Amino acid sequence: IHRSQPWFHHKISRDEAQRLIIQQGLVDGVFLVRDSQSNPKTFVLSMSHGQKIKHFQIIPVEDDGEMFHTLDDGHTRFTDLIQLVEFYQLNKGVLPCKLKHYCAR
Amino acid sequence: IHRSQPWFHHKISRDEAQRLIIQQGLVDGVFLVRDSQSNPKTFVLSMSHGQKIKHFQIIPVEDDGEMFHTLDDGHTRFTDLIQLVEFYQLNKGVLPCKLKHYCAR
Repeated sequence: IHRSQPWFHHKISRDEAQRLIIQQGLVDGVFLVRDSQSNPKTFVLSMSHGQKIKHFQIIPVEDDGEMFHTLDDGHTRFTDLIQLVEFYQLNKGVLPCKLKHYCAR
Repeated sequence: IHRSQPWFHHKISRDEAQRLIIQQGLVDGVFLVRDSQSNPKTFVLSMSHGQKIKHFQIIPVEDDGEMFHTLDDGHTRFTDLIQLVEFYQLNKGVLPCKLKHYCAR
């Protein structure tokens, strides 16, 4: 379902993701989400902050027969990537800063 | 937009909200959201926990020309009530427990 979102970049490499973020001038909050390069399939949040690029693995966690997505070891859970992104666009949580400007697909 | 959600009860009184929650057997997590009885219009989250009913005011807060909704003095912000509810259904935050079972409209 997240495949339709403008901030999701279907399977680009880490280097490619970094190139894009870097070419935005390393402004805090620039970001994008992409598919994991490793298997099983999880997801990765790539963003810039403090003139550096940070990657956060988005993993699936279970609880009472249900699976959720998280990037802070389950302390903050989400049903899908859309809910997770829109949450982090307004609240930084464990992130160095909020998700302010997504890279264009 | 939240007006369509099954957990939102358009303008019922506090007593009515408590009657409904109480008649569910005071199970932790039972809840509902309703319009504020006071003006200006804000919103109220009514839920049961520990055999008691708790009401949390959902207020609007501003930041950089934008308005958000919150129930913890802006520490956790949301664009609308739907995002706020779906977040609290999975994460308790400052609430005594998660929003588990909404009362039927």
